[PDB]
Amino acid sequence: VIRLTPEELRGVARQYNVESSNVTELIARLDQMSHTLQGIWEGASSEAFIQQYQELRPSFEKMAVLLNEVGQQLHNSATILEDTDQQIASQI
Amino acid sequence: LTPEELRGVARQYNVESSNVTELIARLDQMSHTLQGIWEGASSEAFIQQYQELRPSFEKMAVLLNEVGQQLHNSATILEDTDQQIASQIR
Repeated sequence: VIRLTPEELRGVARQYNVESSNVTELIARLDQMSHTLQGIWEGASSEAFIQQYQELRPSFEKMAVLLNEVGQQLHNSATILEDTDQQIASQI
Repeated sequence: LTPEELRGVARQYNVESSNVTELIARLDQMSHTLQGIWEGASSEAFIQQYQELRPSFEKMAVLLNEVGQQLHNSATILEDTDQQIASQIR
């Protein structure tokens, strides 16, 4: 089992915030790709993609919120852990 | 609109498709790591949200790949149809 450290937690917090950014960047790119697709195909092939895409998009925004909330709580926990460790270390 | 245009758009869709798969794989590992860091109801609620959203990500990667394949398909059809037409007229 791992004896956890504040740097481990901050490392993982940064991954969560990075992946949140990757999600919204991806959605932005797919939003524009949808417009491109609308111009290069006829209406029905385009309408087939858009309806499914727009059904899934809100779950990507939910993922981005989740990953940032996790990132934030991991940073909070890392500060708590550093403090806990320092309290113990100082005591004498 | 040219087969070249279509192929360029096709690969954008294929790139994003694999970006989504690759993201899911990173988040899967991260979720595992997170289970080792925390316990208690707040962490359980976070993990249950990730599990609830994950299926949407798998579906998106499938959707994007299909579009990419179809754009590739279109490009070829147009290229070959145009070549055949050029031939006819000559």
